[PDB]
Amino acid sequence: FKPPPRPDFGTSGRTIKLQANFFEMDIPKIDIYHYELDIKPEKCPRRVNREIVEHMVQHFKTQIFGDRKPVFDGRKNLYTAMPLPIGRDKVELEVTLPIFKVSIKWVSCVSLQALHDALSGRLPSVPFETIQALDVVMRHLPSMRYTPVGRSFFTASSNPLGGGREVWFGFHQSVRPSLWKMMLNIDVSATAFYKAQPVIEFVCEVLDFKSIEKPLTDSQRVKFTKEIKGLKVEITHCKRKYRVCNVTRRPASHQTFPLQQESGQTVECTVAQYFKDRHKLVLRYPHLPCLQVGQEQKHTYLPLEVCNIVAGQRCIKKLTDNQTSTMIRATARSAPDRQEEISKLMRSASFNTDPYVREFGIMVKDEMTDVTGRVLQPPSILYGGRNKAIATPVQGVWDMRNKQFHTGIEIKVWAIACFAPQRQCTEVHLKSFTEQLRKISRDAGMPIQGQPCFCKYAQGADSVEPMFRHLKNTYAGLQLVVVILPGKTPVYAEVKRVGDTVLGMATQCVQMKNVQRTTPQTLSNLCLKINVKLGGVNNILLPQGRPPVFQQPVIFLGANVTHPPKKPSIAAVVGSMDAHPNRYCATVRVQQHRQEIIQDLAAMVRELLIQFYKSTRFKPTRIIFYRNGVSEGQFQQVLHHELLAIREACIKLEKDYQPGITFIVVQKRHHTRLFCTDKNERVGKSGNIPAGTTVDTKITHPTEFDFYLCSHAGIQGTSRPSHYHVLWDDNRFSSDELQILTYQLCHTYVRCTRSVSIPAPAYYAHLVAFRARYHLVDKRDHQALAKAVQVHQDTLRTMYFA
RNA sequence: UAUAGAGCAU
Repeated sequence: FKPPPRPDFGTSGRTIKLQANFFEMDIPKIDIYHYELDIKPEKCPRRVNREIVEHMVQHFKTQIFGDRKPVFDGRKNLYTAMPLPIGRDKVELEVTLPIFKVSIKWVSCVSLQALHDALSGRLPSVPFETIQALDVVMRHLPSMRYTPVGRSFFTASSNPLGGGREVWFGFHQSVRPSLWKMMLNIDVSATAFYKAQPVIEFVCEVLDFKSIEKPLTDSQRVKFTKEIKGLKVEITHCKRKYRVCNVTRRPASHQTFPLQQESGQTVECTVAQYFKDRHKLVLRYPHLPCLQVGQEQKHTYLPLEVCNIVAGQRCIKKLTDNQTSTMIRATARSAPDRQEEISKLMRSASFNTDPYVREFGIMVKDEMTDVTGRVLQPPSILYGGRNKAIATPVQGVWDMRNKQFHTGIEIKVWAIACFAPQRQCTEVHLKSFTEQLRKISRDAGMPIQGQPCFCKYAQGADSVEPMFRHLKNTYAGLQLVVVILPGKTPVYAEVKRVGDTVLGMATQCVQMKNVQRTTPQTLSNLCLKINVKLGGVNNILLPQGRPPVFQQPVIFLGANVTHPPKKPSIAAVVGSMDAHPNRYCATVRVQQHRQEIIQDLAAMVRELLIQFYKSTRFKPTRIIFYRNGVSEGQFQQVLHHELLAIREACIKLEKDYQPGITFIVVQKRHHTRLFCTDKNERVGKSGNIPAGTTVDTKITHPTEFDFYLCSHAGIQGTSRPSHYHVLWDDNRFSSDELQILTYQLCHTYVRCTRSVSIPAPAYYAHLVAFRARYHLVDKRDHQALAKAVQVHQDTLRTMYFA
């Protein structure tokens, strides 16, 4: 269960000069002394812990600390570059700030030399405790100077998004090990916050009011409840922060709570009356509801006009479609621009003048690390038809002009369901849309032979299922049902649910805007999905020139767990069903809320292996498992439970079936940025690195098998190079063969003629989980939730998720 | 239609 070492360094590809947002750290050889803080009371905010620790350092600078500048991680860990005048014995002391008891005890020394030795690769594993200590040193001053959020820092600059939310600009910071060097990783980040403002103004923005002008309808009140629930408020009629648990149904003039009088008897008092008697405040908006704060037992109700949303709360609830576009537009930066913003950050951070960094004798190089990348050459894409045409990706893109599908599918009986009113979508429109899909159809090797046999408009999600039940029975061999949607509507969720999991009909929805104004590229892309949904093969990797792994039966898997913002989490595993590889079967499960480990993985892998054996007649000798987005924190847990589950599936099939397992974690959510050193290598308006750029040196793991591969062309903003970490490899891949293999798999994604940012199986796993969300639509029996996700027997064999 | 892109613990 220990990750394998790096087997070698790749040599394939054209060398390219690069810079990464990794800055070398010169670490002294000293020992760090580690002290544990016990602060009473506990579970104060990390900030107050810092202020408590802050004042303590000056008082006992005379007695305890002196001229040393200790660093504090909040919570309970304090570090010094110099041992404190404290015997191993504990010291209990008192800190008062506008009363806290604090006990200091030595815990350990951190040997920076041991880190030096582990970076040489000599030690088997880098000491995690030394890396933690360095991280606390580097972010001590930023933590005091800004509002920390995860490993990022933010501050006050308006960048509105509407609905009460703002986008804040900050930066990410983390210390990371590489070969022979510790690195500081710095990046610009931007996240959504709630604007600090009176709650009265919050309801306006959440409910679109011009101004506060009576009562809330059930509609308005339940919407405002979702927006504010969980957010923290501060009191103004007295500075006192509460958490909003709920928004009362009754208005402040009629909401009551039990109040104990001078005598022992308790009475019901309205919130409005109480604020008249106890605070001499006549509520200005008595018709608006209250906020229920604190424990349910106390009946703590706060009128809206007395609370502010507390400044600094990071928005985690999902953003509306418009807010998302405004944040994306406002945060996208071209690769060259991002490099400059990082350079500015390093200048203003001025780490080499941070007194805490200098206290510990640390220096940070101000230039980005130079790394040589290798641009891998892309695969050739083999198409079908009489030409047998071979596309060659250029800058991560190709097209399908003068080429047709490898295995095109005759569409002899299909038809159109229009859910947009015919004033919007007219009969002339449908045929004006159908006539051009025909041309792009037959051109592309998938010929829609004739007209749409049935063409009936309608509205209503209840209309969805009956219409479909009508069509499957009456039209023999009805292959495809095209559906037309008028903007966002729950009909979409019902169309997939019915077709995917009920009747088992190939479904293809098209926005109403795209039928009226037709693009050949949009039509062509529309055929990519249609053909696959009907069982076709759009194209295959050029058989020759595939990596040697294809000499023996191999199955490729992609695993993914998507979580809700308690709603259940969704696990998805897809598996290749041929040697191309192009066709994938899907398995999906619902599991506990927010659990990263795929609980039912063993049964899912077993199902996929059986399907592979039925489709090919071969038992895979090798299992290549692409696992999406598990942080390093959970490598050991995820690997332990999921690597054993994979083996369990093979042994459960056949006592002595033991194919080689390669376990690879795939990570887009990191802060590694790569920039071309030479301007001639920039691709596009965004100026990113070329598709195929691979880095496995200089900024990678000191001993383990990991590499960055930017398989895609950067279109908007700065590219995210995908990171791949081999946690297990029975098959002893060379660095070259695994990188090339991973790159070629990024060219087998059927939705577009472009190399995508992750391999098709990992991308399909994301789609299969994503589609299961719409399957779960309602209008919570866990046996019934597993039922709403299980797909029809007709569809499951085919890639319905495309 | 789709890739990419900011983020996604009283």
